[PDB]
Amino acid sequence: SRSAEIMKHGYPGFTNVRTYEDFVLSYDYKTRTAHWVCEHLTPERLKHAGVDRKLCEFKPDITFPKKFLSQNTDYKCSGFDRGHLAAAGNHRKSQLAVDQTFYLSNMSPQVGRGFNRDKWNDLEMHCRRVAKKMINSYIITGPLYLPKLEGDGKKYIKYQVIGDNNVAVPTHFFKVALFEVTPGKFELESYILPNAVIEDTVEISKFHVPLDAVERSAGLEIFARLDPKSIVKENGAK
Amino acid sequence: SRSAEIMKHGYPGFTNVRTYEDFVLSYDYKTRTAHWVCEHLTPERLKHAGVDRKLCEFKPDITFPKKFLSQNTDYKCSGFDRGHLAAAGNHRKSQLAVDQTFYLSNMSPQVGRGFNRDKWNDLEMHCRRVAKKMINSYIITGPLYLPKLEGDGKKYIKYQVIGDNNVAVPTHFFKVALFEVTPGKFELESYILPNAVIEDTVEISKFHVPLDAVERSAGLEIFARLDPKSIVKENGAK
Ligand SMILES: [Mg+2]
Ligand SMILES: [Mg+2]
Repeated sequence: SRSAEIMKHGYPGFTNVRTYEDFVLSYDYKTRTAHWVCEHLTPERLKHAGVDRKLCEFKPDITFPKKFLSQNTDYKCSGFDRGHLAAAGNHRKSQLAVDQTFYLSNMSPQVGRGFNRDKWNDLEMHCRRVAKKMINSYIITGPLYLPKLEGDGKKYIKYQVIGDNNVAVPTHFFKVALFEVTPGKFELESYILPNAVIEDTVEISKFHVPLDAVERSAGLEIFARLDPKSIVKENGAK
Repeated sequence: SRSAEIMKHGYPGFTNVRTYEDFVLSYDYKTRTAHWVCEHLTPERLKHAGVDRKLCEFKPDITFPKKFLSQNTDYKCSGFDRGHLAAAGNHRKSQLAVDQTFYLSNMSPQVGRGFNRDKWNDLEMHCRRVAKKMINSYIITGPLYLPKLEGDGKKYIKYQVIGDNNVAVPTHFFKVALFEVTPGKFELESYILPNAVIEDTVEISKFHVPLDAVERSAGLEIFARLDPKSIVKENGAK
């Protein structure tokens, strides 16, 4: 199966899991967005087939209960884009595959100018470009709701919710990418970027974090089924 | 089976489910506390055997990964009690049953004077008192993180996290209680109380909500597998 081929190195969690044609998603009934999504790219899979992104329509995934759905109206005039976790550009092999990347379960409220349309997209483009020199590539993407130290010396998680459905606006997003460079051996790259305007001059390497930090902040077990010795490079090191 | 006996009317969720001796719990790797607990009561099960709560100890359940565990040190000098979601006093039929209610998975950071020790406990006693005039009784309890409309006209969820493990301090707690009064006929009671000091003169009935508000706030499906026609009483009405 295509799902087992994607989820080969572990499910980060097993909450409300949905297997689409070309990616896997875990949906959070509370935040009205994803816990995480997982993708598998090969250089062959990054080659386009009469497939058209202009045909795609933002809509909910109605396999989830009605009361836990985000709707296009939650995102209208909110100040945020509907930002795709599993990117459209990664799924080019059928119309339905890419159509599904426009399901609102794969959307999180994202700052547009300076993030989604810019620095975040850069990180997506980086992964595809790197996926081209590798045998297999696996990417986990998802929202974070990170605590901050405030004035009174205590820590608070604060995040906006938008719309009547109260879809959560993540403070940050993570992205873990696992690239198979030679059979059995992998490069690992972990990122946490703020859901905020980032100046086009900042390089993505600056948002490098350990994989341990993503796991703790996200409440997720990432690439749990991969032997750590098979990793020959974490964030550009070793 | 006992878990099947407890979960007769439905799982609110399936996230990190741990079935203990006498209750069922869903743990949240992110908040370091529970999504929900489920309890079942009969008049028989509210009778004591030689079992003593003084024997119990606050510890984590190490069946959960270490990075997702809350520790006693997180609650120490935090301003909060270890508030049991599944109450010790609902579990009087064995020593192991009660011992388990002192797992940190069953604990949430709660205000002590005016809540845990005071208004929440009354609600706990209320459920027990009713459980005695009823054939069967089912209780779902869990924490909530509720958004607030602020001055800028935007909504935010904001909550404190305590300890080095960053355990969430919930904004509110819910409790839904399903009492079987005659065979296949039910009285439904739903509550939401704020994790705050509540004056002892407020009656618990003042915290009634529709079941829908609990489902929407918590992102859970409570008693979903129950015929609404089986319910003959909602929050004191009909
Ligand atoms: Mg995007
Ligand atoms: Mg208590």
